[PDB]
Formats: sequence, C-alpha cells, structure tokens
Amino acid sequence: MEDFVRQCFNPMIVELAEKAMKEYGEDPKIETNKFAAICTHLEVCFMYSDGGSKHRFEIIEGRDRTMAWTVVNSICNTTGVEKPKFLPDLYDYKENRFIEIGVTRREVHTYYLEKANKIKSEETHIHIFSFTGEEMATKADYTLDEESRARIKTRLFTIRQEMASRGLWDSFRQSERAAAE
Ligand SMILES: O=C(O)C(=O)CC(=O)c1ccccc1
Ligand SMILES: O=C(O)C(=O)CC(=O)c1ccccc1
Ligand SMILES: [Mn+2]
Ligand SMILES: [Mn+2]
Repeated sequence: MEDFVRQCFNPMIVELAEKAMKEYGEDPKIETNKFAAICTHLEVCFMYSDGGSKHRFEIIEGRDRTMAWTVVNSICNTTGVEKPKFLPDLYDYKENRFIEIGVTRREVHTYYLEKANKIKSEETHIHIFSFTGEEMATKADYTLDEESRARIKTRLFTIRQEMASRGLWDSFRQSERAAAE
C-alpha cells in the first residue's frame, strides 16, 4: 500500500500528507490506509481549488496549522463571516463562505451528517465526494461547474480501480468503517 501511494500521488501531495501524519504522531509506514486517504483528500482539495477562476479559493488544508488559523482570522476580520470552530479546507472569495471538503468510502449522506453536526455552523458550506461518483453539497449547491466536479469524480474512481487491481481496495474500504466504529 505504501509503495502504491508514492507512485499514485505527486511528491508534493505525498510530502504534505507525511507532514500531516507526523504532526499528530502517526506513521505513514504503519497506517498506510490513512496515508492514502490523506493524499486523496489533498488531491481533491487542490483540484477543487483549481476548478475556479484564478484567485477564487484560499487553500486552508495542507498548511501548517498555525498559519492556517492566521489566514482564517484574516478572512473573517476582512469579510465579516463567522470564525468556524474547526479548521476548514478552503475559502470561496466568490461566494463568501468557507468550505469543508469530504472524501468517503461510505455513503455521501452519512458522512455529510457526521460532518454537519460536528461543525455546527450555518455558514460553512459542505461538499462530499465518494469513490463511486456521487456527491452531496449543502443546499444542493456544488459551487463549481459540472465539468470540474466530473474530473474530480473520474479521478477518485481511477484511484479505486488502481487499488482494487492490487488487492488493496477491500482493506482500504474497511479502514474507514473501523475508524468510525
Ligand atoms: O483523512 C483525511 O481526509 C484528512 O484530511 C486527514 C487529516 O487532515 C489529518 C491531519 C492530521 C493527522 C491525521 C489526519
Ligand atoms: O477529514 C477531512 O476531510 C479533514 O479535512 C480532516 C481534517 O482536516 C483534520 C484535521 C486535524 C485532525 C483530523 C482531521
Ligand atoms: Mn481540513
Ligand atoms: Mn476535509
């Protein structure tokens, strides 16, 4: 699984997933599934950010935490929007709202609600993608055009196929459920 991750995602994404895991004392060599999940989540964050006009999104995910909060503070004090209790993934200068992005190997609506309750914030938009091509957004708003979202979905499904092809997919779909329970 480890070797698969390093040739599936780019070094920058891998590099940042490693840091993210290390910051919390977790080891990518042992918890290889969570390693893959983090690379995936980052890739989706980046793609999502790229989907818009050039300066539309501030990227909050994939930074050192302290600098992230600083940028969040800047946005809140700048635009009037409420400070969220949990670190979001993006800010949308176009729509004037923070975005949390989810990637589940489980049901889109299940994951959506686990998130929605935890944040407990009306302002933060929520956007969930599955490895099977479904997506769910708050108020049925997807932010991006159909083209952008389709590229994301395609990419996720490619990751699933690539894992399945090597026998790593079952173990990976297992991990999330076990983590939840
Ligand atoms: O699993 C995901 O989708 C994450 O986005 C995970 C993440 O950011 C993280 C950060 C620090 C430690 C462990 C996971
Ligand atoms: O799951 C996700 O989509 C996250 O975006 C998770 C995340 O940011 C995080 C940060 C710190 C600890 C655990 C998860
Ligand atoms: Mn995040
Ligand atoms: Mn997220």
